[PDB]
Amino acid sequence: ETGDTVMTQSPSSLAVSAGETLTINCKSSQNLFSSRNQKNYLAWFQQKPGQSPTLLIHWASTRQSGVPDRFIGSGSGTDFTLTISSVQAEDLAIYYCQQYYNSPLTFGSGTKLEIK
Amino acid sequence: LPQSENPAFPGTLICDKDEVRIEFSSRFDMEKWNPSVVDTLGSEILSCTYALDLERFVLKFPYETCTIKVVGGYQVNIRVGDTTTDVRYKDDMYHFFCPAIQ
Amino acid sequence: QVQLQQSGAELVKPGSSVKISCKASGYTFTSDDMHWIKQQPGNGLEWIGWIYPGNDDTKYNQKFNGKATLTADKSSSTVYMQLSSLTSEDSAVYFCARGDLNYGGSMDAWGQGTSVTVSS
Repeated sequence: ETGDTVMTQSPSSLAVSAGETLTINCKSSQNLFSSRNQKNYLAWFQQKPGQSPTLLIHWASTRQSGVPDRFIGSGSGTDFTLTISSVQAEDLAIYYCQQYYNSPLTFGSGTKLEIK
Repeated sequence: LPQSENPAFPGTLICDKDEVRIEFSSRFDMEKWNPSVVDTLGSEILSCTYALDLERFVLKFPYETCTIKVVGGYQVNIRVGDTTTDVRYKDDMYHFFCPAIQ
Repeated sequence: QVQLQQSGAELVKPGSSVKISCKASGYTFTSDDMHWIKQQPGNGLEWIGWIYPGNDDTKYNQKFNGKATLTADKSSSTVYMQLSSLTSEDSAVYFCARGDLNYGGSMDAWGQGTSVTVSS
C-alpha cells in the first residue's frame, strides 16, 4: 500500500564458500531512526527450513543473546547491512530484514544463503 | 476524492498568513501524546522548533522551518506518540497541507 | 523459558473460517504485544497485525482487514487469530510472535507455526 514503509533487500540469493565474509543489504523507503532514544528500529531474522524465524539483531546492531559475534548489523537512517564474517555451514538460511518503526510492520523479501 | 491515510486528529488546523496553527480540542498531557515534525523521509526536522500556547492549548509552527515546501504550498508532517514507551509503531502519522501564500 | 505454543495444523475447505491459538508462558502476558505473521510457501514473511492483551487493543495490516480477527484470553494466556472466508491464497504457515515492549516491540520470541491448508 502507498505510505507503507518499503524494505528493499538484496541480493535475493547468494552462494559463498565457508570462511568467506559477505554482506546483505536492506534499504528502507522511510527513516527508521528515533531521535527519542537514538535507535534504528530495524531487526534481522534468520529462518532455516522447517523452523520459525530467529531474531538475530535488534536496534540494527545489537545481537540477541547467544547469537555469534560473526553476525554484524550496521547502517543507519535508511541504509542497513547484515555481514557474516567467516560463514559456516550452520549459517545456511534465509535472512530477512524488518522495520518495526512504522505500522504496518514490513519485511524485506529475504536473502537465501547457499554454498558453492 | 484524493485518498488520505490521515487518522482522526483531536484538533483544528488553521493555515494563517504568519504561521500554521493546530488548536487542540482539549487539554491533555503532552508527554503521553507528543507531536514531532518530520520531513518527507520521516526524519525529525532538527531546525524546527514549534511553540505551545498554554492559554488556549494551540500548537504553532513556522512555515519556513517546520514544513516541506511544494509547488502548491506546504506539507506538514506530524508524528505523534507516547514518549514514555520505546514502542514507536503505535505512533500516529499525519500529513496536512497549507496552500501557498504571499 | 519464554515459550509460545501454537495449535496443530489445519486442513479446511474454501469459504469456511478457522481459529488458531497461541499460548504464551515465561513472561507477563498482559505486558507485551502479540503479532501474527503469514508465510505463503516460498513467499517470505508478511505482517498481519498485533493485539495487546492488557486492554485488547488491536492494529491490523489493512490487507487483512476483515480477514483476520485477533482476540486474547488473560486467564489461559492465549491469543487467538480467526481467519474467515478462507481461499487458496490463505494457505500458509501462521506464526505468533511476542512483541517485547521493553525493546520497542521487537519480535524476539516466536511460536513454532501453524500450517493452514485450504483446498476444495
